[PDB]
Amino acid sequence: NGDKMPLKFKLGPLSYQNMAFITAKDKYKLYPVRIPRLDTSKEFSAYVSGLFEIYRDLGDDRVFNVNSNFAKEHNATVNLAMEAILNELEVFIGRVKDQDGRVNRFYELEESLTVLNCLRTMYFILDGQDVEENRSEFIESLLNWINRSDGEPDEEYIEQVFSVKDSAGKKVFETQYFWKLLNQLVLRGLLSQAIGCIERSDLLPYLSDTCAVSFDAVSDSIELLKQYPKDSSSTFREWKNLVLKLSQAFGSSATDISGELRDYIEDFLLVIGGNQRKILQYSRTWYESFCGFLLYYIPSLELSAEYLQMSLEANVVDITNDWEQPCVDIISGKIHSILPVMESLDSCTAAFTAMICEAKGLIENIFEGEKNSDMLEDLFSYRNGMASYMLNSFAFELCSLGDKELWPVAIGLIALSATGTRSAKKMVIAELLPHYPFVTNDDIEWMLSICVEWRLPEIAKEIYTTLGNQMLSAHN
Amino acid sequence: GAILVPMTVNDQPIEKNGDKMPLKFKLGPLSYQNMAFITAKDKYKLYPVRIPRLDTSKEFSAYVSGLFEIYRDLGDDRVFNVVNSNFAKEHNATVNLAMEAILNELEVFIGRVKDQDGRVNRFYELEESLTVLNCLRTMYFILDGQDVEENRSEFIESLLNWINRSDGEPDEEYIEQVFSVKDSTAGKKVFETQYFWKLLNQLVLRGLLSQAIGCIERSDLLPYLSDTCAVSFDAVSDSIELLKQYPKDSSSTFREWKNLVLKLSQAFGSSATDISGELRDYIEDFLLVIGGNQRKILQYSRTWYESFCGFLLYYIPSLELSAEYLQMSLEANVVDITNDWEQPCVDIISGKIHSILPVMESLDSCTAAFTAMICEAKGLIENIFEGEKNSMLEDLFSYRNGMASYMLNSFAFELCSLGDKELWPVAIGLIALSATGTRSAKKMVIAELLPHYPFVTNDDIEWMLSICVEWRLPEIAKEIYTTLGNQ
Amino acid sequence: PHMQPFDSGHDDLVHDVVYDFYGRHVATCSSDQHIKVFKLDKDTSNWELSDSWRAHDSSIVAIDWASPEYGRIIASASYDKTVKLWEEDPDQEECSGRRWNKLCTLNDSKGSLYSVKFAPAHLGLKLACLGNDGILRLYDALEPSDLRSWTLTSEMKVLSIPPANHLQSDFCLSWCPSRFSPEKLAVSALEQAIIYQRGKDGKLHVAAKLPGHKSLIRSISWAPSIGRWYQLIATGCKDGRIRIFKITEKNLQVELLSEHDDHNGEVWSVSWNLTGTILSSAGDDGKVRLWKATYSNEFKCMSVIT
Repeated sequence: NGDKMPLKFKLGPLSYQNMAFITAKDKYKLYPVRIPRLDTSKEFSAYVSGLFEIYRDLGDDRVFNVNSNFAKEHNATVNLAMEAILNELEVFIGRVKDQDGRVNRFYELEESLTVLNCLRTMYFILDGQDVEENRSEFIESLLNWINRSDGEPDEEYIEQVFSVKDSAGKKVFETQYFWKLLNQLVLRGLLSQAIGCIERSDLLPYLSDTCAVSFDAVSDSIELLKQYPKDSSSTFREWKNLVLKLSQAFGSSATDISGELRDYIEDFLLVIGGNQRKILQYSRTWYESFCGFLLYYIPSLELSAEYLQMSLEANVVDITNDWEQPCVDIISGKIHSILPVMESLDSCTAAFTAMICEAKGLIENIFEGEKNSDMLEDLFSYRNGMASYMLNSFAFELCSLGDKELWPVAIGLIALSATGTRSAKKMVIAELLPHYPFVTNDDIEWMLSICVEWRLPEIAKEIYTTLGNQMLSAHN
Repeated sequence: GAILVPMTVNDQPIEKNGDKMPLKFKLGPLSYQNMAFITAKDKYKLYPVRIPRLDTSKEFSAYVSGLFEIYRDLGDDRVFNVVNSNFAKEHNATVNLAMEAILNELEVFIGRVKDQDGRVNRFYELEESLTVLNCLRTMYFILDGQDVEENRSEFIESLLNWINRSDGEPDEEYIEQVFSVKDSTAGKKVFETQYFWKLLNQLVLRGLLSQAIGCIERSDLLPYLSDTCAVSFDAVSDSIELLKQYPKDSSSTFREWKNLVLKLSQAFGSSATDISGELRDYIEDFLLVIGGNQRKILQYSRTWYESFCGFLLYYIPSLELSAEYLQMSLEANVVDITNDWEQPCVDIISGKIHSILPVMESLDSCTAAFTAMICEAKGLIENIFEGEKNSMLEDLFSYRNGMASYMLNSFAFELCSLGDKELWPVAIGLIALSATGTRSAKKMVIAELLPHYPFVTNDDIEWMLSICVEWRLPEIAKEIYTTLGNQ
Repeated sequence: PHMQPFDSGHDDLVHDVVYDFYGRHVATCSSDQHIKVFKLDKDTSNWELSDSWRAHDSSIVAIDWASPEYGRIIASASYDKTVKLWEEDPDQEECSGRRWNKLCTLNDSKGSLYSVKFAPAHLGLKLACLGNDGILRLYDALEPSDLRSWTLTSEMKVLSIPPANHLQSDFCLSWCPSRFSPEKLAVSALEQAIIYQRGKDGKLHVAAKLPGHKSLIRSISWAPSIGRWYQLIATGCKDGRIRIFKITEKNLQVELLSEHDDHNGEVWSVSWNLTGTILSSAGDDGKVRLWKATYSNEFKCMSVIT
């Protein structure tokens, strides 16, 4: 294998068709190579088109102005576009699972979505306000984000402990395993399932018989779970009340149960009441803690800073997956640093994500580099935004994809770029357009209409010169 | 994570794993006077204990008074409104100045502390606290969201200052360390040691150009070079010339400066090699670093902040790239957990300011309090919390209001147990000016604190009363009085 | 995702493979003195030989396509001291060996030729070549109608005295693609690498050099500067390093942006994107690396094919 040979590689005009070869004796094969992790699927271009529509439709609102309703109405539409983006991506992920299965691309797209769910939950619902401003929407997004990030508790683990595997004479729920999985369910808002795992073993059994006192706790506790408030921050204020009353009553009362079963029920009640110490104890990952704190302790984003800190002291960020850290960054205020990671999962999603974050005004162009200026074409630099940068890159990337359907997206993206001289753009289009993969008459007319719209005379003149030889002699 | 203080180092009561003894402790009305004791046979000593890391010094109360003055003087500007066109510009004007005032008061304090005891654990912490503050000013209290071109002079000055006060190196105790003139290798010239260069680049990366030049005029400027290779003598010489005029006021002059530098590195790049194979490169690298080669600026950087600093000085002086600069810098050298200031600075630079407060609160409660305050004034942190369906819940001292309001109010309460009547006005003023909380909520808090004021003079008493008047707590005045007769 | 490799049909080693403007065609040249052209069938996404033919008396080393706005034209450089130009005659069966007619021959070179590159279309049919004689030559098809009317536009001595020993020599060319930038081209000759620019006097002058190479420069290519104001040219040296130079004209400034030895051995091929967005490098390690630029303008390896 280790023969030092002269390998040569040439990138082709088409992303999906490059070439490798070797200048050595008895090595006369040509190896067509396509760029690693490239999306050629129809599902993808649909996604791209879908996202471009939202971008185009955002109109003046894709920009953020650093009449009292313009503020409120602006967020209204931006927050909706965010939902649109999320939707388009779910659909995409869907069509990908059906077509190719749970491949490497599927995993990355979900990760990309998880980071987006988290982003929406934190900045595209409350608009800087607190959970009381809209308890329903918030908790919904939160509970959704959490239960789509990872699979656990996977039902393949539910049966794992209900294995009915009796090996020091287990009482089916006197096991520490049972409870952790009950609290876990609660911490994740998965109350329905939580209730089920209880009505599974000793609701009426060991309890309705052994200790009639604790039977009442474990029962009307399940009752409170059944009505955890998700719309009125008032109803919650009163909910946490009955819960704290319950934990106190039971706290000092008739102990007609095992020494362990005694506590295993207090803890269950403590967690539901919001005991910080406990919510951390039965949390497997930082995000279970973070989620719990908001659900059972105090539902205020003014404490997220603290919640996140405590959560991470309990369970560190798991570097296995690429989404956890970006979420930690989102929650902790530094949004800008999720872009590099998302750009790795999918260039497209990252591009538009950065875009809508600029629309919301969560990231802006801090740049200012001249008092002496007037050629410095920079449509593609750090001079303008971090968003402008990412959108423009995506445009260029689309040009080598060779899909004539997306070329309009590419050019449109460049044309609508909220930054850069009309002349700077003119030049960029002047160089890209000639590469448009036209075939139809309608295709050619499109090229021309763009030469008109931008006044690229000497370019419509070459398109036609290629045409004088591929249009005056081709469509024969 | 906690401070394990030595109650009374000389004579400790608990020693044997034996009879786990019943230790009892009672916090006193005075921070500096608490008490520990034991309910056991032949343990009849009382141990007066003062709260770990408490500042009783006069230097400290001066500091506190100084900071309270700036806070009070900030007037309406200590608040941030989320005269029309200028209120914005004029607001930053004053806030940015107050930031300078705060920094000043802390330098003075650190000064009076070095003279008093010298270099006590307290001195180290206060410097750390200042380093984090220098960094904070350099990034948010100069350019007001703009880029370095907006004010190249001030910025680079603050940056260069922040960097050269964070750590001591290169300490002159290390300068001589390599200029030992040790020739333990056949002809070890005065620089042919990578050691010499690293310390030259280091100086450059830190803007320490004066020193940088000196280390050159130390060994082979004219020596090995003016003789051996006349070509490279000209590079190393007029390079030192450019260093002498590194622009610090015009972002124009810099644009042209980096020009001559890049011209120089290109000319030399492909030219007469009449020097050693190594000395050849050691000079290119020196020229690459000055030109801003990213690859190189990282190579000769010992700590992330040397890289970060270099990038801004020699590559592109734009804060729009700090995000990238910081990332590359940290890939090269991780954050050093030895000292408490590095991470907070990384946080500042990277946008999450709020998370420096917990750490600064550990170095010094006071500084942290006012730091949080001015950050709110700038509008760098705000109260995200909110109310209910327009409906008690008047717990001033909570997470309900700001993170700043919280820290200021805590500091106020902490001052009350200090027993220094000089600071009591600060304590009450801090509470009274708290930009959040009902006039009635405050009334109650003052109603409970005031009775503890350590009055002695007539003027002291008149002050207490004037506050009972100002807040309408006449019943409380009639109470401190009931202590006079029966005192 | 690797695709089904295929045989070129060459007996002796293959030197260069080049894409047409649209990326749907490829031209191959080897030592067996043949030039093969492959077509990418629309229907069955396979590469299939369009035509092969003997074109030189010696080993063919370089090749290149002209802009489509001048027709279907390929140019070849061989060790037989010549450069030949061909034009496809659509009225011939593919694989007939007679689908490409020689339009001309350039014999001015007195030493073998290592490279030939057409110039950017916005300058007309123009081209350059460099060989052992160490003399770069530019040719112009003055009258775009007579694709035989190839005049010699310029001659420059890259090496003052061409060493001429143990043919342990290398030369490369690459024009600046830029449409809105003054005519200029890069040239590598052994350890040196220099840039030429058209003057107001219509003559080429040396405008700069890309310093730092400590061995033979195996490859160099100017990147498409779409969007940017500056220029970027990369070089794959024998000392095992990829180098990327930022060239600004305020006349020309020269910055070195990145250096990469990830290959640990000689970098044989260095290539660019159509947008100059991705840069490729291949070498001894038998690996191809793709590089993207950071936001700071540094370059990062976004993938490694093997």
